[PDB]
Amino acid sequence: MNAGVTQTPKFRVLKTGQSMTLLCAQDMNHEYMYWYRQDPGMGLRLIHYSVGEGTTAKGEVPDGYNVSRLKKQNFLLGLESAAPSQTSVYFCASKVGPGQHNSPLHFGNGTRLTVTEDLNKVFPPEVAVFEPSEAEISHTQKATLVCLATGFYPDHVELSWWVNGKEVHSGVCTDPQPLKEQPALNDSRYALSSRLRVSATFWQDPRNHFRCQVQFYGLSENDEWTQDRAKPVTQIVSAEAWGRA
Amino acid sequence: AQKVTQAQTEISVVEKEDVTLDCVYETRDTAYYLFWYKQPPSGELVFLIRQPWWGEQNEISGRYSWNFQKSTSSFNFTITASQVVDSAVYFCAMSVPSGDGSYQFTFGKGTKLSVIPNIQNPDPAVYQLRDSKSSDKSVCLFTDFDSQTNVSSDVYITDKCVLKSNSAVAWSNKACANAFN
Amino acid sequence: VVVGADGVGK
Amino acid sequence: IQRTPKIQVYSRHPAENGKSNFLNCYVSGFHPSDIEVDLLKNGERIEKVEHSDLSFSKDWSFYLLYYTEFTPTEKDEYACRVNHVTLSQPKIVKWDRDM
Amino acid sequence: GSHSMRYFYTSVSRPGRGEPRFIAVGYVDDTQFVRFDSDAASQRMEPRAPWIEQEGPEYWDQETRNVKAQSQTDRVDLGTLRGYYNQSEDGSHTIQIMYGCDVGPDGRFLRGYRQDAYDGKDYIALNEDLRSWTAADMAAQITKRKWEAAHAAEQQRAYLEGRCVEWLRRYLENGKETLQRTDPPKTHMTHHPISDHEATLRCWALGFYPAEITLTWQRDGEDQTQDTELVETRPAGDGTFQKWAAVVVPSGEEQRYTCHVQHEGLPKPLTLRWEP
Repeated sequence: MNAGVTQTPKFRVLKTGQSMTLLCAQDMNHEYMYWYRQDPGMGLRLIHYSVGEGTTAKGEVPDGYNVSRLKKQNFLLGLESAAPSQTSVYFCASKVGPGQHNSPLHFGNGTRLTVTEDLNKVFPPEVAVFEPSEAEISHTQKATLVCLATGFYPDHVELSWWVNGKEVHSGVCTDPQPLKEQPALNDSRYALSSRLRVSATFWQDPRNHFRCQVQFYGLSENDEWTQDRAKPVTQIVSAEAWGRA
Repeated sequence: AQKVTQAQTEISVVEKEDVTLDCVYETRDTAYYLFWYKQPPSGELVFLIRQPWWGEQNEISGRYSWNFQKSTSSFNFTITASQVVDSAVYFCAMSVPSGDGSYQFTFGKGTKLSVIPNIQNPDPAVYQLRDSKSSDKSVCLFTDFDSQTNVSSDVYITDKCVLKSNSAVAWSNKACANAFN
Repeated sequence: VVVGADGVGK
Repeated sequence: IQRTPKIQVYSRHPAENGKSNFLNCYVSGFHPSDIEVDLLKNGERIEKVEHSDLSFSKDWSFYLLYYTEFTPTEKDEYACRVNHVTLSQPKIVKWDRDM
Repeated sequence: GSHSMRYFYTSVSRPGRGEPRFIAVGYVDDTQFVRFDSDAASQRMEPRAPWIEQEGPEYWDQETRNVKAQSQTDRVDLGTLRGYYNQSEDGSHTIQIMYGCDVGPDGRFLRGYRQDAYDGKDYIALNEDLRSWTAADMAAQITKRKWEAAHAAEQQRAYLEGRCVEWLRRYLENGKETLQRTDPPKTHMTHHPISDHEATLRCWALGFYPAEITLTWQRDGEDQTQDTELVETRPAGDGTFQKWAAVVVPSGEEQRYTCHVQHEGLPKPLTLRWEP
């Protein structure tokens, strides 16, 4: 089988006027490769593209990006100097070429880049597990645990419930995107809620451990850091509750 | 003139129902291909189907059906027996030969589909949950509510989240009841 | 006028 | 398989001496398309030679027409010199109006 | 009466010398009207007949981009087929693509064609039903399967029954003053003694359009093909065509031989007889 269109990183946060290269690689032996961005209300604007080894060429939104295609396999998207305008979701893509014109675009996973004026607005989440209502349990004979991540920026988190040591999925519900704690602010921080519903008899058993777990993607080690609160690095923040009669 | 237009931004239907997502393309090129892509909340972009210009009016592929009408320059997408799974953003697109002979894409802006479940026994209720770390902090859980119902100062109130049961959460820092209204 | 290009080659 | 070129040499108009006209060399029935074709004046290459766009016949054999303005002189002996991978050496064929 | 439109694509590989050479040529009946050469500075489809010149620049854009698109396919195709035939990439090879349609006196569709050839031998052909494909050898049997699965035939047919005729009809009207007009054969006869007992008669036909013509010999009124000879019809370079027929006769028996010329633009057939 084939990976398709593989791109890294999944997540990145830069200070204004820093630089990064988004890497894309495709194992399908495609001739055409593309870098798109996707922003609310603007769908998919193409940045640069390439019809073969050694042949970059501008798209509808090139300014502030440059690219390389040294090899057929890979297509590099460079931000030489990063602007808050460039906070976006970046999507690599490929297409087989003239052997098959009818070929569609194969997209990648996509990078979620946040460019900010200052890395002191970066904050890890605070995570708390709230226990089921006694009301719920003698009404529906089931028990909803809520988890709440608050006060994190950027909006780069992955939430997972863990019961007695194993990630679960049955009974889990998590907001599609993190909401803004202050929607009028471009630098606003974020919350995510999630829910894990279980038969009350499972929650009332104090042999069962529940853990809400939030993977936060923040500063790399290479970022400098001159404040008294901890470097907001990529890290996990958890919250835990035991079962209760 | 290269344009694809999805005049629908937001559209919702109840599960176990037909829904059609409209798409209007505009080109003077005569050898064009039309595509649809699904973007789940997951974010990835998945190929669903391709229409060639020469191709026939209806194509079928499981629960999926499309209607190509050159006269109407339309390529409207239909799902039968809609499942909550369907819920996603749906992009229409068109490829035409660019100057070097390579086929290149124009995408529509996309259309947000919400497939909301059918609650047979709506048992609306509101609950107070205690933080486990005795931080005296708390959240309100509105659940088992009607798929119709869909409401939202200093009181953060999430989206609906479909588990089958509905579920919105609300919290603040100083009223579970008045909330949600 | 010419055919559209072959949607799939040989 | 390689097909060798057929060559005809003739004028656009019945040839009269001292009269504006066009010399033509038709090479056809040859494969592949990489052919080399000069018009000659008393055995010397003419420099102002054009040619039709490459095409082929039912049997896939390619055909080309080489022409150049000329005024026949009762004197000057014209030919066509074709060179193609099927030929051990250039083929000269002399123009023959009285045909 | 019956007319045609035909396109002729020719793609030659030049290994190391750079991208393959592509050439496209369009004909209505025996009259070319468009062309394209990858090596030409132009980089656009170019007019070759007066009556196409009046097509706006949106015609020339679409024709340029479509034909460039095929040129790129032809490039990949050359490498695929070199693959299929397990040939070394030293050698130069050739894909030719012919297609187009015929219309009737009535203007309606009669026939379509799409045929390709590797190294100047039938590779794959679209059948007359425009729904099925004939493969010349095992390499084309792969291409066939692919094209059967992709419904490629439906793409050809949609063109051949569709835009091919739509546009043949515009061409034939737009430029009716050259394409639907006939130029009759202007004919004479030539005599070269070959031996002291045998001589040659040559029947000429000049500046005729279109290129279909039937030259024939009789002897005291009766058809004769023994000791007769036809030349390939050849272009004059001015849109007309030339052809001759020779017969070898015994010396002093020339008057018994007559030449018969039949062509579209002749109410009756013409008849010639050597005149010293």
